[PDB]
Amino acid sequence: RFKTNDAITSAASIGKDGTIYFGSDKVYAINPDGTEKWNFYAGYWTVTRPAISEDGTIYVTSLDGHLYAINPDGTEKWRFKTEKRIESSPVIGNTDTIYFGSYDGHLYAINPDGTEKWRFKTNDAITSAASIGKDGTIYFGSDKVYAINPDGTEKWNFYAGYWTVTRPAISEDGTIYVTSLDGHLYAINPDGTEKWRFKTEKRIESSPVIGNTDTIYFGSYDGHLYAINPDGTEKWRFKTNDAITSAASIGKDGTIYFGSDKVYAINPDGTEKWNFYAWTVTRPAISEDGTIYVTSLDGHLYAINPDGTEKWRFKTE
Repeated sequence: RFKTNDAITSAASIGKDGTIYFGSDKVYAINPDGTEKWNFYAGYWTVTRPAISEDGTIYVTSLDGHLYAINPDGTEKWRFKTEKRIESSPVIGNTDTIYFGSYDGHLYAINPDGTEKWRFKTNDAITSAASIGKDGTIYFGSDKVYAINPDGTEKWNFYAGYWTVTRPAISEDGTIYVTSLDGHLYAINPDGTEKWRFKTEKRIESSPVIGNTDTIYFGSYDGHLYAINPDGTEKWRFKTNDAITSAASIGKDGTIYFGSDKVYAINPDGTEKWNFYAWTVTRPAISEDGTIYVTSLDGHLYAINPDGTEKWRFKTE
């Protein structure tokens, strides 16, 4: 190991009423006008993006080892305990099951009532979030890419370089995309065989995202947002001055939003639509009315108009 930090601010996620939730020293719920709606203590620190259920429940994983289920009013619905820190963002899939990886080596599947559905054991900490395909298979990566059956048994695994810290994306045709620390974007067939691999010369910490006629986008440490055709060839790159460490988000018209040194908005064709100066910035969250929200690692939440101008800025301390 090494001297670590851990005190950073999470990406935002948006409720159905437009409430914006993120985690830091606490779990904040922020109104669309930038005023704090409420405040929730979820252990000593939260670095993970909240997941919002169709009934309004907000799920937060904490460095204190718990998955918290929080009601819309800010009260605790339940907490689910592990004995280790969670750096893996929770994902809801299949029929309201909540999935997250643990520093104890397990992928957890949690029922909506707060009870454990199953665990799947690996030999090292999982820090990355999971993804669920149309048949219910659960994919995540650590020392390998795992495909887990809905009953919690391993379906297959796949070696995509020495380690993976990102979230898989799953196309309509069932291809699983995994960005690896070895610099590759892997396309994996549903049976676990490699479809293709696309190479960069640097590490990737940006989870891939799919949009605009099945194009795959991901950020690189070489400073570029890459746009990859479904056949594994590069469509275009857009260059920024910093490493990109978080996933992009795709607006309704197909605009690609991401943060590195600035918040950037990019047309499907690779041309810059705008940028906005806002410490590194996390994955943008886009509301139904087109407002863009990003957090900065040092505890700011920014609301940005579709034209790229700031609307407001909420500060933690």
